[PDB]
Amino acid sequence: QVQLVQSGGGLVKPGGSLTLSCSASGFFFDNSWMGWVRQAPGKGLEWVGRIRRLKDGATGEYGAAVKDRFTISRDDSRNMLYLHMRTLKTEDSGTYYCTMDEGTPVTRFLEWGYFYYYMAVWGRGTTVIVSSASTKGPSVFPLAPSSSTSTAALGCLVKDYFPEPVTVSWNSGALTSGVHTFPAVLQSSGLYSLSSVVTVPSSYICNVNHKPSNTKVDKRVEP
Amino acid sequence: KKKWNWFDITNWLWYIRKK
Amino acid sequence: DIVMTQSPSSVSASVGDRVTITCRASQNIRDYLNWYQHKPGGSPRLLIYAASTLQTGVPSRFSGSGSGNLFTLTITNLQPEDFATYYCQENYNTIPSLSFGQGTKVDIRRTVAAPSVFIFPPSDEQLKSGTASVVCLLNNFYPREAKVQWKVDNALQSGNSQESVTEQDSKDSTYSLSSTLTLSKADYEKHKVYACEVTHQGLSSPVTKSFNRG
Repeated sequence: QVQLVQSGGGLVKPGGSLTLSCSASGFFFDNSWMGWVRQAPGKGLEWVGRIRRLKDGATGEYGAAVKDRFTISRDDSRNMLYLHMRTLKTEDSGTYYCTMDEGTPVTRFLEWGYFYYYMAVWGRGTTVIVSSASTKGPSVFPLAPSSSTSTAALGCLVKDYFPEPVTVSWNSGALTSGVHTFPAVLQSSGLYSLSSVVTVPSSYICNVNHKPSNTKVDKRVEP
Repeated sequence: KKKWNWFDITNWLWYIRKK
Repeated sequence: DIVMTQSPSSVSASVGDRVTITCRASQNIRDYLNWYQHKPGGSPRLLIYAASTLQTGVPSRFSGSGSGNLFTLTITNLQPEDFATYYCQENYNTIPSLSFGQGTKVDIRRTVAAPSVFIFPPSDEQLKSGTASVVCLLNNFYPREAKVQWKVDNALQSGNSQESVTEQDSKDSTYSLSSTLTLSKADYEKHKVYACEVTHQGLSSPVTKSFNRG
């Protein structure tokens, strides 16, 4: 079957440049139109652009939000698809998918020359975050139990870290029943923050791991 | 080496229709 | 050039039900419409093109209909693997826009469950850092609609909190929500009572949880 592996992306400050790559195998890459689609955090899909075959001129067409800033290119000899991103802005952050596109000719005579067009095969996606923030490990604060009772609830506040992700376990993975680790939120400071809570009977250590800064913190939550 | 796909059809139908 | 508006933005269903998603185009686009499926942490998947032509490998449960400016995706006999987000996409313009609809999320339906509410004062460790964060936890509720309001000495807070919600629980299908009020240490030490007020359909009346600083 068709296989698409993506690479590139990562962290870049606004105004910087970045190149995404997509290597294809399992189909006739040279005979395919390809493209890119992105999704910002908390938003829906947005088409970025497409590129035709080399015999079609290798013409790149782009969505309005990225036109004159992004360019697509292809290397048929290596089955590589590229997305060149320059003058990046914060609103360009998100997950970028490379797509193998396909068309179907319209047969109604009045529309001969037109085609249905769709993204037939999607890559796994590559993350792009446009931010000025530097690597920073998270501050881990306890959410102590208190008359947080019903069954009591405790947790830990993992605050002010960049970039994502953060991993959180309780009692070195022993405690998993009743655990809720919330998705991270981007604070107005440009740093991320999340909480991890757990409900336990009234009658405790959270293990925070932030690989980007290689930070390991173990916090006892004492009422 | 020769490449045929949907776009070759549509350009063929376009060429016919417009000429 | 073309705006696609999907409705509803969210819908709850049980296995075996018929769910219908509507897509409206800002102009007549004939049958140049695609439908996609997207699961969290997954890659989007093509279901339908040309408004009603099923992609190879797609179960016949999915069917697309409509033309002009009004389109529908119907899922008959909903299955567990069909809980996901769905997007329509126009492919009408010769100069492509390929606009997506905003998406429709299909959730699991279950009985109403009122939240259990908890509040956590700032830790002494954090206060020494010059900042204070108050956390209000809404645990294991359904449906997702809920209102959380913060009051500091009865003064309603506006624009200084952030909410985060989990995905529907795999075991009980509930949601959990955290609201984090962030204030300077000075503002925190200047006031006394901190309260979060929770309104939810499973609550006969709004619930208030609060603590006195110290």
